[PDB]
Amino acid sequence: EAAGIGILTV
Amino acid sequence: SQTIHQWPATLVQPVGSPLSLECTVEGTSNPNLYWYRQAAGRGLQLLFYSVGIGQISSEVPQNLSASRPQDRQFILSSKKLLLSDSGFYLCAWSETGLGTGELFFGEGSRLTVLEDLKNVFPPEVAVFEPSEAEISHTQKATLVCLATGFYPDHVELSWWVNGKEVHSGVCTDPQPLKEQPALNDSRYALSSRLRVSATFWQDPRNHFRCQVQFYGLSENDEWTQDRAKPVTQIVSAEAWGRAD
Amino acid sequence: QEVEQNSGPLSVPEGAIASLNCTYSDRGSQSFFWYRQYSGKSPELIMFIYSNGDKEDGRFTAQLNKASQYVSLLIRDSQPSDSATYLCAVNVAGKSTFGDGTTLTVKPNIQNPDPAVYQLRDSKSSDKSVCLFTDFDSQTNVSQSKDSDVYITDKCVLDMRSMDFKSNSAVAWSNKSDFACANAFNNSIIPEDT
Amino acid sequence: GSHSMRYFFTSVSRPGRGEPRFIAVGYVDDTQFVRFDSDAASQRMEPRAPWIEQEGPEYWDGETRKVKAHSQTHRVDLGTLRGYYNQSEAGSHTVQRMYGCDVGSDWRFLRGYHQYAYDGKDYIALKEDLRSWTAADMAAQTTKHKWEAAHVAEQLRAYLEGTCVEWLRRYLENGKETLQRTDAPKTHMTHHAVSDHEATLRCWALSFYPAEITLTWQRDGEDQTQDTELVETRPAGDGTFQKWAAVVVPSGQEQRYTCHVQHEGLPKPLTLRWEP
Amino acid sequence: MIQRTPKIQVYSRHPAENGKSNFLNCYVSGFHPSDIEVDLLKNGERIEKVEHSDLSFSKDWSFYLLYYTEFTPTEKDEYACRVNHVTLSQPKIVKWDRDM
Repeated sequence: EAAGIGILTV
Repeated sequence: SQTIHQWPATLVQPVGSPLSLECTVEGTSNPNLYWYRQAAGRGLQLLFYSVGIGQISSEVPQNLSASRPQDRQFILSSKKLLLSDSGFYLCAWSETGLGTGELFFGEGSRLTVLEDLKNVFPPEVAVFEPSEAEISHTQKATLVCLATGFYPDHVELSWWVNGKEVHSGVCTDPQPLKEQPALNDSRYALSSRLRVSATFWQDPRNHFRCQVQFYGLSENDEWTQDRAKPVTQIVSAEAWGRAD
Repeated sequence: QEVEQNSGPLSVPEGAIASLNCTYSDRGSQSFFWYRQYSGKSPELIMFIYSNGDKEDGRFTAQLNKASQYVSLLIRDSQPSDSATYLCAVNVAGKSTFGDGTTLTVKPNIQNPDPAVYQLRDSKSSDKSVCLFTDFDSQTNVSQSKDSDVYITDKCVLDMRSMDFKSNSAVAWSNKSDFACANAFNNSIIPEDT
Repeated sequence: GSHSMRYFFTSVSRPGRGEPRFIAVGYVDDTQFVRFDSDAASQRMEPRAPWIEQEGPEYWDGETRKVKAHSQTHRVDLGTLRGYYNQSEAGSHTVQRMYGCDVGSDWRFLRGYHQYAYDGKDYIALKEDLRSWTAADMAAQTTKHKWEAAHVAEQLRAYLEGTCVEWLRRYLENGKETLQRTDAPKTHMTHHAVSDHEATLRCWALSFYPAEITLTWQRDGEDQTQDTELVETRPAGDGTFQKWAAVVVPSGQEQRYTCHVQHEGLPKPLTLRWEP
Repeated sequence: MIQRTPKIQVYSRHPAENGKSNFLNCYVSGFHPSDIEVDLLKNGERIEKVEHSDLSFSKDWSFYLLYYTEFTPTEKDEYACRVNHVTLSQPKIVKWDRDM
């Protein structure tokens, strides 16, 4: 189960 | 919306028509874009999603297509519609990536696919002015606007006084009513009441205007009845103040 | 089935606390939402939440219990303008999956009901007429007419009026012979004149 | 023992020929269980372990969506970063992201992590664990302020401490037949005299899982030895791992030196010496 | 930026038996950037059928791939891995050795 949240651009 | 805009707002088309909906976003970049659909009873079904320009995914077998020819331009289209295609289509975007996940929707595009345009009728509007009973009992005046015999079942009723639109003290039915419950292709009626003070109504210098926006046929849309083409139009009724 | 939410319509009296629930089956879900949708409008986000516990913003409180797969929205001091359909959403599998939504209706509290049935004439025609039953209390509920040739509408509540006054209304009309207003469905003591 | 699942993501720009190449892979302990590769025809997250093939398509459609999303954020970053570092369009650059969650024997949460790197170097990393970020430079400081403002740490925490651990438990349970397996090493020893006068003993360790192992040398008058040569643990290919330690000693005595092995597969530490 | 030359190991999966089937593995790690040319050699001659693991990396962000092919160890025959990478001035060859 990969991250569905907390993944934003730098 | 500031962030996202969608159009057209309301569409009444015959079976077999080609469809085209456009969506433009602004205030972000490389956004996740979504075409949701809200059919028979609320509940958004995802139809397409797009992580970036030129990238489209279809979430279900379908009679529609989407495209993203540009970063912030999103289109939904159909070569020819089926009755099944009626619904409230919603464009939406989410921050690049997998953030909190919140979506920002467009105003929304309501599509009605009719089997026979023969049944389409605009509304007739009448404004019924307050009775002298409630004015000398309640000391308040209620004007009642009435739209009737229109089909499809969507119209936007609004009140106007002296050129300015007014929300002040209005109540417009959330949804219309069939005039012939029996029939499936019955025509509909809707009512609205603007309530003002007695001294405001009695002043004959104030201009009251019930305005009903009807969404219906397009121009160039094929038509064969004797009567005028029942296209999208605004139908309205006025009123004036009476001291007595 | 995947996101499950009780259909409306739920009634709550003005000022009371409304509570809405939602359950989700996929434990993959990583964030949860509440959107509000008014008739005709597109949905509008009231709240989101991604951690067990409660989250408050104004009169709204979200509750998430990832153990029971339970998401809730509570509305403190409910107002008539809170009447809408509330969509529960679950961010799972890279998209937002939606419940079919729950419809809420906040009945207004009429401080002082002055129920009365008046008739009004068309501005362009003295002939055309309609009956307006108004200023009644929310305990009262209008009912559709049989031998449907005399149209009657469901009640309608006057939005953001002012003056410290707000009232219920229902209209009835007909293009039938035998004019006048005379319905035997609800509320006695109302005063129609002439 | 302790377990973990990690996700690794690598994106490489190819200015002039296509969009950045993206390769995502997932692990539980020392075993890879998923992959995604932008250059493959599939365009889907594919299975890479038997016990993961059981998951329904809703899972695959799901992980596929997510990974595309990671990929897309990386394509943007590559762009942003040329800008922060005033780099030309011509160069190829690499972005990398690694995150996951460790658990103890009790299958409870130990720690979480989420690190990011650019051109092979630490860019930003989530503290151990916190809401806190370590930022390598002026560029990484910008990202830090952006992510604090958006509460990226709070979102990641919900994942690492919540979802990540639960799906780790789910997989360890499903793939119990593999992931709980503990393969004890098979150990032989080879002898090679270096043109007489001296001699070396090579302490072999083959067919073991997991990769964590320790093999050491020691002598008669005292234990321990830093005059030893040991290669990094290597995969055999079949799912197990390989490693050996070599030490240089005089041709005389010979048996005087002994080699001890340590691994969770071994209940009691193995120790083998030389025999004619 | 950082480049990291690669470490190499060229070995057999099972203890090499003369005449029996086995796999020849060339393990390359610790390198960066990821683009790397690796060829397995048989008598110094190229081998067309070779496969490899997925690109993954370590704590220092260094890459590692496992190149392999199934081969039958003959007597006195020499297998070697040929590797090239930006960090190398020319391709480095590593001869295979049973028990190395």
